Amino acid sequence: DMEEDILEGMRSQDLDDYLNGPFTVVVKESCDGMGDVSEKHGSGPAVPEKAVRFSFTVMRITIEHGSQNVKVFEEPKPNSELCCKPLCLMLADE
Amino acid sequence: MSLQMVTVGHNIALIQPGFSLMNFDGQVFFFGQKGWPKRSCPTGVFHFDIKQNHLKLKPAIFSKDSCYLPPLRYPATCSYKGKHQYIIHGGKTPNNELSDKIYIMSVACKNNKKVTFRCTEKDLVGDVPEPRYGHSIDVVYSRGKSMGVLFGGRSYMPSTQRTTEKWNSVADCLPHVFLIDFEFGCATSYILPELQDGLSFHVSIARNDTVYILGGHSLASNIRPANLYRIRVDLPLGTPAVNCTVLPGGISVSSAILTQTNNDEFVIVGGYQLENQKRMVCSLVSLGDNTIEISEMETPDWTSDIKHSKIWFGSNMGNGTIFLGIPGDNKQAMSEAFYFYTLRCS
Ligand SMILES: [Ca+2]
Repeated sequence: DMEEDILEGMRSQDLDDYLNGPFTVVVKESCDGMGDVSEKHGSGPAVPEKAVRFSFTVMRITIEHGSQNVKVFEEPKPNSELCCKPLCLMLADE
Repeated sequence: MSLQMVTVGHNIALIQPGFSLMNFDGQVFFFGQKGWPKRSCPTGVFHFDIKQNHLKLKPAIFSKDSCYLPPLRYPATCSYKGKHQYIIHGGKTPNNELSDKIYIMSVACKNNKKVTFRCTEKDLVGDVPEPRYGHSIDVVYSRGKSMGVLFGGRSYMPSTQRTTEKWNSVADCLPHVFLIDFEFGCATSYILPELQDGLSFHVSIARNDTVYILGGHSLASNIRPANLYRIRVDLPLGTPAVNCTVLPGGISVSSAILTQTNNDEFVIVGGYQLENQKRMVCSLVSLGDNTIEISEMETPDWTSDIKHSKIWFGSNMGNGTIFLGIPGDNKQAMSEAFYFYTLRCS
């Protein structure tokens, strides 16, 4: 999905588009048990139900050009609403 | 057969489907709580003291040289009543991983309703059985010696055919019979040609030279073999020997609770008949010298809830007293997570 962005990153870093170095990716892991994700379908406020969403975020991508690691990609807004890729989600108390 | 509702203290949530009730001199001890051991009770064990339909789960310390064992959920619990002590084998660690250690529960010190347990970690050699749950172990005697007969229960796939898309699937262990020497913790597996299909959650009654295996669930085909087995053991001067015999009149049940109502006379209460029919009828098993005899008894009156709920569990307290559990109406006026009952049997 971020192929185009990291290609542009290699361009900007004065590298080869056709370079296949061992790109080391650095991923962030985040699990947070949001609560009270229910809604009243009919009459009765009875049941509160919780949820858990385990997710990750590609935080940086770095190729080892020659003998140095150049930052082909870094997330602009790391802890942002819309780069935390969801991975698993469940209806269960944390 | 006298059902009676019970009320629980504040730490009610600790009781979960799969709990154990060990017993020491009429003093019952809860084991296998929900979640890892808290700091209000560092060990997991509890005085399971019931008085006036009210039980007080009270913390209970261990010894100074014991081993703190995790709260298991479907162990194998056999009363090696020979220095009374219990044997725990296998189960489900709160991380949903199975265990293989053996634990030995004795009582190292007691003073005026204050017991100090002693849990020692016995490890096996030879043909160690597979880390599994739902199985059943029983101590059986022969020619002045004793041994432990462990009959298989289900388990996780091995570390080869265990894919992550089905990481939690389970397979019944192969129907072997494991003889376990406690004096040295030595295992020996025997393949009885009369035992064919895997079996878990069964009922195992030991009478001083044999093991009566009865009921249970067989996941390999999702059925409940109504048969039963009599494993006769004998201990020669050298290698032990075992034989089996099928018999008629076997119950068709899984997850049925056992207790020794009278000397050489057991009762058995409801497990599950079909995946929609919880078992209601109670059956008294008259043991004897050589002949078992299952029969039906006075169909204890179940309350409305117990006839409504679809899953239900418990265990024996030891003196013909079966402690039960009921989930409780989910869509209700904040019904509790579990209600509890007790059934005496005299
Ligand atoms: Ca949180």
